[PDB]
Amino acid sequence: ANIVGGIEYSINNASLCSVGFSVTRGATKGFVTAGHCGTVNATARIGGAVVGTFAARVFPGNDRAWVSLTSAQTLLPRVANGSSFVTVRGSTEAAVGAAVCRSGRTTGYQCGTITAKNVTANYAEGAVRGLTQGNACAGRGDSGGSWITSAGQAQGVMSGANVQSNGNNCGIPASQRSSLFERLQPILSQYGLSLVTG
Amino acid sequence: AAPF
Repeated sequence: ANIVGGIEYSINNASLCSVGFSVTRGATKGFVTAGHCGTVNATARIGGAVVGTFAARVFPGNDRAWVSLTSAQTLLPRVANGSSFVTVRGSTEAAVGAAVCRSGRTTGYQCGTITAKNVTANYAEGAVRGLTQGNACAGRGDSGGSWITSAGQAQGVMSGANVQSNGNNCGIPASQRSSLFERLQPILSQYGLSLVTG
Repeated sequence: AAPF
């Protein structure tokens, strides 16, 4: 499978999440995603085929994971935006007020601005601290997906949002959205991963 | 907010 930020993958033939970013760890191929998407050694499938397994994760507290892929997978420096792509250029963290977009299998590619950093999300499982908040909308299934600026700087991976009964927060004004992502930089240094860029 |  071609590994592109934002595309769907399943975990143990049951939950769905979205790919965050292609990375490598030495000769190993992988992608970063959200920790709540699977436990260590859970099987990741893309389009019905096994692509790898969860190598490590931390959830709750933090919300991060990376999946190590088989050699057969093609890692790409790109994030899905409809039928087009945004090239990943690096991971400079953007400041509050910066515009950012996110990509995932439920709502597609959505843009907004970063509104606050170091937010705590209180999920049923426990608190997750240190999240950045944006007001781009998102829906159930988008977890793990890419948050990236138009200039191609990877920001982090989708964690959670104030979903309404329709499964997303796209039907409420941007002003009322709290869509949270886990910053990319701590995930890259915690697992010794290098981002695939183009 | 809920996970996703």
